[PDB]
Amino acid sequence: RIYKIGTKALPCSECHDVFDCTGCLFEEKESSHVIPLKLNKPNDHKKLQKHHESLKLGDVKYYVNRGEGISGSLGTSSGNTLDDMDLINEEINKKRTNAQLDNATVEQTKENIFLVPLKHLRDSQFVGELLVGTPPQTVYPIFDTGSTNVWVVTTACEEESCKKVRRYDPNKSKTFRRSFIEKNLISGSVGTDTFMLGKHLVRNQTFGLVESNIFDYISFEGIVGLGFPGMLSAGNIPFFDNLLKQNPNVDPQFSFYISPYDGKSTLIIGGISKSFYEGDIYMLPVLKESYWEVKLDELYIGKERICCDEESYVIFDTGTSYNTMPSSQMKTFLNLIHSTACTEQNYKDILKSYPIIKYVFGELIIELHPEEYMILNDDVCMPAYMQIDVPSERNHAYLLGSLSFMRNFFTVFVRGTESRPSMVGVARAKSKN
Amino acid sequence: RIYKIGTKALPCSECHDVFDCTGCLFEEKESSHVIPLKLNKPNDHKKLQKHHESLKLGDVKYYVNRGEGISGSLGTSSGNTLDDMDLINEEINKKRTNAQLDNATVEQTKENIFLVPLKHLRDSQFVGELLVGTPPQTVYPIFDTGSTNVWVVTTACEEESCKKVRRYDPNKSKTFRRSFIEKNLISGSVGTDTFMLGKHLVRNQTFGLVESNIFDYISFEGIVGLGFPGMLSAGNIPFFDNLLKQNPNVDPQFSFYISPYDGKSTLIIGGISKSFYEGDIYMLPVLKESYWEVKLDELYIGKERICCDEESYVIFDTGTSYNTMPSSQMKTFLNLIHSTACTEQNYKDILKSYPIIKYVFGELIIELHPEEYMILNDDVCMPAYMQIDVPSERNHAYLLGSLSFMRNFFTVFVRGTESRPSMVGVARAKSKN
Ligand SMILES: *[C@@H]1O[C@H](CO)[C@@H](O)[C@H](O)[C@H]1NC(C)=O
Ligand SMILES: *[C@@H]1O[C@H](CO)[C@@H](O)[C@H](O)[C@H]1NC(C)=O
Repeated sequence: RIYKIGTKALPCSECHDVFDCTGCLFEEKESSHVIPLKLNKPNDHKKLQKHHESLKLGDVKYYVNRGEGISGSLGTSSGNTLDDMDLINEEINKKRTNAQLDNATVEQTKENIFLVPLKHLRDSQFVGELLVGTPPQTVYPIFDTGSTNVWVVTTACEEESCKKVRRYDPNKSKTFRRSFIEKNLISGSVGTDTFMLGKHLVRNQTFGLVESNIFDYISFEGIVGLGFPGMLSAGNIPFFDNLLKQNPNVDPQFSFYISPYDGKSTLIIGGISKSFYEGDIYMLPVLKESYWEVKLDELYIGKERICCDEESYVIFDTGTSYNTMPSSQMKTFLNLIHSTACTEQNYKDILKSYPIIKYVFGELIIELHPEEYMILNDDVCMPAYMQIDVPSERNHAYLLGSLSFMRNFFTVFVRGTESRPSMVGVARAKSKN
Repeated sequence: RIYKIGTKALPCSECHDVFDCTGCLFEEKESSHVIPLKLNKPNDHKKLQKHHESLKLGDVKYYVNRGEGISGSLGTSSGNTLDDMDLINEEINKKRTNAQLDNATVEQTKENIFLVPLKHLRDSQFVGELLVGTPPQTVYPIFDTGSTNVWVVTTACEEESCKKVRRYDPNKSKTFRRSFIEKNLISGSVGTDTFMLGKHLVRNQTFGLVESNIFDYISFEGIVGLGFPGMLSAGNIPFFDNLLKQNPNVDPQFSFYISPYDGKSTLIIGGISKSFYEGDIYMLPVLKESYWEVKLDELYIGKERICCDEESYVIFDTGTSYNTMPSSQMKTFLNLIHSTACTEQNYKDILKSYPIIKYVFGELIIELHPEEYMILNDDVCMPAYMQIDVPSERNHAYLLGSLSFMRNFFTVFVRGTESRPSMVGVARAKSKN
C-alpha cells in the first residue's frame, strides 16, 4: 500500500519548497516509448536460502562499497558473488573453526566478526532489447538505476569450433571505434558506437566492453546505467543523458513496470502509462544524486520500530532482485520473519499472521504486506531480503529491488532540471485481475 | 502449565532406571514442619528495566561464575551488583565512547564486547525466621537452594549512639564459639552455634559471619544454603544435612510455596502440603549435584525454538527473583517479548498476544503463559527475565527464580539417598480463588 498521512496530498506544482514536500502528486505524462522487458535466461533462490542460514550465528556480515561494483554499482574488488554461497560458507566455517582453535567495573573484550565482501549485486531477471552498431546487433542488458556507465559483454569468436550462438562482436559494426585508455581493466576496454533503444537513436555513446566462454563468470549480457552523471562516469556522457541531448522532445524521466508472471514488464522512456498503476504517483526527493537515494525516516516490522536512530537512506536499484537491510536490522528481521513451508495454494493462509513492513518517508508511507515480500522456492516460503551493509559512508543504506518492491509498486525516476529536483515516484502497481 | 507428553505419567516407584524417567509422579508426604516466609524489608523493578535497555545495542553481556558468589552462590569478586545499574550504565557508556574514539575471500575482524561481572544474584524478597544461639536471637535469612553455607549478618553495636534496632550479636549467645580460620575474609569470620528452624533444633552448626552500618552494602539478613555438600562447604556440615543428622525422623526433602499477595508463602521441611498445589508433582532428575541443576532439552518462545543445540541446564535457585537466559537467547527473547504499558486492569487484554514460554525436559513440559512471566512496574508491564551468562563451564545455564517460576509452580527438592537420586519436583501452584 502507499498513502500520505496528514494533509491530503497535492500536486507537486503546488509546493512551497520543492525539496521538502515529500508525498506530493506527480503530473502524469503518457509516453509511447515503451521497451518490453523479458526474463533473462535461472530464477534459483537456493542462494538466498543459504545466505539467510549463514547469518544464524550472528557473527557474519555481508558488505559492499559505494561505486566499486561493475559500472559504478555497489560492490568490491573481491571475487565473491552471491552465486558462490557454498564456497563462501566453506570459507566461513574454516575461518571460525581455526579461531576457536587458535566505582563500577566493566571489562572490554573482542569478539570475532567475519565479513564477506560481495563483488557486485547485479542480478535482476528482467532485460531489454538494445541494438548496437551498424548493421545492428541485439543485446539484452539490464537497465540499472544502480549503475552509471554502459557495459556490454563481448562474445566475439571467429574460430570454426566456436558455438553458434547470438554473439556481440564490436568489430562487426561499421561505426564502432575503440577508445584510448591508460587503465588496465576477463578483460575490459572502452569504445564508442551508435545505439538504438526502442525508437530512439543514440550516437557517439561511450561504453565499456568485457571479453574473456565468458558467461561462466558473468550473469548478464550488459548493463545500461541509469544513474547520474558524476565522477563515476568520468566525462563520458551516460546513456540517458546522451539520449536526451540527441532527442530533445523527450522529458527527462523513465518508468518501470515489473509483471513477472504476465510477460507484460516494461520500461517507459520520457513518461509513464496510466494502465500500469492504481491511484496516484507519490514523489520522494532524491537527497544524494548518485544512486537514486532517498532519506528514510523510520522502518517498522509490525509494531516494532527498527529504524532510524541514525542517518538512513533507501536506494532504488532496478538492477538487483532483493531488498536489503543493514546487519543490525536483519538480526531483528530474521527473528520476526521466518521461512516456512508454503506449497502454492496454502500460501495466503500461512502468511495471514506475518507482519506488515512499513517504510516511512516524511508523511509518505509505503507498506509491504507479507504476500508482497515473500517468495516461493520449491515448497518453501522465504523473505526476499538480503543483509547488506554499505560501510562506505557513516550512514546506512537500504535497497529496494525488482523481485519485491518493483513487482508491487510502479516506479518513476524523474531527473531534476532547471525547474525541478530529482525525484522518485511510486504508485501501487496495476492489480493483476 | 505442567504435563507429560507420551505415555501417561506413573509413580516414580514404577521406574526402571531411576536416573532416566523424567516426569514420573512423586509420592506425596504431608509434613507439619512449616516455616512461614514473609516479604523482606523494597520491590523496586526499575533496576531490571535499566538492565534490559542496557542490552539494546547488542554488545553488553552480564556474567557470573559458578561458586564465586557469597555462600558458594553464582557470582564474581567484582563489586557490581544489580542495584548498581546507573554506575554500570555510566561505565558502559564511558568505555564505548572511548573505543569508538581510540577461492572464497572472508575477512576476520574484531568487535568490542563489554562484560559486566555481577558480584552475586541473591535478591529474593522472601525470608524466614531463624533462631540463633542461647538465649535465641531472631534473624530472617533467605532460604537458598542456590547457596551451600550459612551466613548471617552481624550488627553488634555496644556504643550508646547506635540505633535501637533488632541486631544479631553473636557474643550475646551463651553457646557461640568462634572458629580458627587461616583465610582473610566489610569482613568475614566463621563460628559455630545452635540454631532453631521451626520446631527443629540444629546444634554445632558452622556458619560465616559478616560484620562492617552494614545494610548499605548487603540486602539480606542472612543466607541458609540448601545446596549440596561438597568442596564449596569444606568439611562443614551444611545446615540441611545437619538438621537431618540430628532429627532422624525427617525425610530428606523440602518444599516451597510462594504466594506474594496472600502472605501465605511457606517453606516445608521433610515433606509437602497438599493444599499448595493442583494436580501431580512431576519429577526431574538432578544431573549435577551442586546447584539444583537439571538437564534442559529444548526451550520455545511460542513457535520459535531457541534451545538447545548445545549442552544446557536449568538451575532452580530459590534465592534469586528473576529467571535468566544466556546472552544469545535473550537477543531473540527481547525481540519477541516487549515491555509495554499495562495499568493494572488492562493487563489481561494487553498480554493476550504474548507468546508461551515452553521448557522441555524429556517428555516433561513446563509452560509459562504471559501473565506468569510478566510483572508490573509503575504503569508498565515487563518480562521478569535477566540476561546472565555462566561462563565457568562450557555448558549454558538457565535460572528459574522466585518472582516468576516459584510464584506459579510449587517446588519440591528431594535429596538423593541410598534408594533414590536427587530430584526436583514441580506442580501447578494452588490457584488463588
Ligand atoms: C561525443 O561524446 C563526448 C562525450 O564523451 C563529447 O564530449 C563529444 O563532443 C561528442 N562528439 C561528437 C562528435 O558528438
Ligand atoms: C560438629 O560438626 C563438625 C562438622 O563441621 C563435625 O565434624 C563434628 O564432629 C561435630 N562435633 C560435635 C561435638 O557434634
